[PDB]
Amino acid sequence: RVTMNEFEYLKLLGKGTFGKVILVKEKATGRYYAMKILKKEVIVAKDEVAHTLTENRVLQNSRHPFLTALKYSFQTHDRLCFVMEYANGGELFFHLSRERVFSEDRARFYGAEIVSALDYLHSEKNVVYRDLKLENLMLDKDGHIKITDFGLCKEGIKDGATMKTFCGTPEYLAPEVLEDNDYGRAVDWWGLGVVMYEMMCGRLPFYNQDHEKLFELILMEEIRFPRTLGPEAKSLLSGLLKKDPKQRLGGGSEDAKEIMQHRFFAGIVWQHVYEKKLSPPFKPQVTSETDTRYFDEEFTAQMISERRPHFPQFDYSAS
Amino acid sequence: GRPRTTSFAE
Ligand SMILES: Nc1ncnc2c1ncn2[C@@H]1O[C@H](COP(=O)(O)OP(=O)(O)NP(=O)(O)O)[C@@H](O)[C@H]1O
Ligand SMILES: [Mn+2]
Ligand SMILES: [Mn+2]
Repeated sequence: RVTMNEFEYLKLLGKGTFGKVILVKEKATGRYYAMKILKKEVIVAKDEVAHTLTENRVLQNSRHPFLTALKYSFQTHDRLCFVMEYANGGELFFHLSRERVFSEDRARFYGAEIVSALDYLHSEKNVVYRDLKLENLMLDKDGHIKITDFGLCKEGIKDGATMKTFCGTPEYLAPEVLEDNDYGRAVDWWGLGVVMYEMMCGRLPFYNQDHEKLFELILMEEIRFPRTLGPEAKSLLSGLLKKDPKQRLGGGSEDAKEIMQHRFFAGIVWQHVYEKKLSPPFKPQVTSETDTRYFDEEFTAQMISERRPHFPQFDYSAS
Repeated sequence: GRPRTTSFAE
């Protein structure tokens, strides 16, 4: 029911490895969205079909206040398109680069909302996000967390069901993934550990610009914290960043509940988090809907068979 | 500031 013509392509938002994300206005209804446009030519050649298909199903089969919702997804003869809920506030990576550090309160707020989303994916959808990072974490117009980018998800993951695939972002990879032995939904909690370390300390817990040496630290090096950091934060970060996933906070059968119960999250009402009752400690100051203030200026300035097969059951529309 | 990261799969 939806073609390329139906949208006004207004402003470039980003440009990943496999395609471009454009800010769009719907002609029929006037509301704004973010479109992920992917050339089939690339997808098939660069063996990305599987990820594309997992990302499509995951958006379709999820509805959470902190996951970007999919409106439509359609294909042309040559292109694949995900029409998504637009995140006005930009990436967390944007704001943290400018501010160096977030306060512990601000970190708790983002942390909780990411926990709420990841709990839902695990317990209710049997998904593991696998690719948690500052870039994949965006803010909506109010300043609530939106997790986008579902290309690296795994489906059909229940209890201690395990995976083998080496994927994610090198800086954020859990030790068990780097060891190349099986891993479960606990990799996400490692990932939460890393992003929350970044938020409260202003750096990755382990860093070298050489992937191999990077992985050396992730496997070997004992975690270290800034001397400013409070006891509750330090304990949570220690617990999330345990190298052995069976010792990790979140690593047991109780999954997300273990982290929710944690003293760092004391006084957080988890139902109120899901209902968005909590006051976002930062409000994006976007004037209009087309205000791309919080997206890196490098992007937001530019003008506009077997290689191109059909994608069975790709097209989707919501209620 | 740290550089932007790129996701991957084997
Ligand atoms: N729904 C959205 N709303 C606003 N901006 C978005 C949205 N989706 C994507 N972007 C921007 O576009 C960028 C690239 O999109 P993304 O879906 O993360 O692609 P990708 O190729 O899978 N990247 P990666 O897996 O991190 O190597 C993001 O970093 C955001 O800055
Ligand atoms: Mn991404
Ligand atoms: Mn991705």
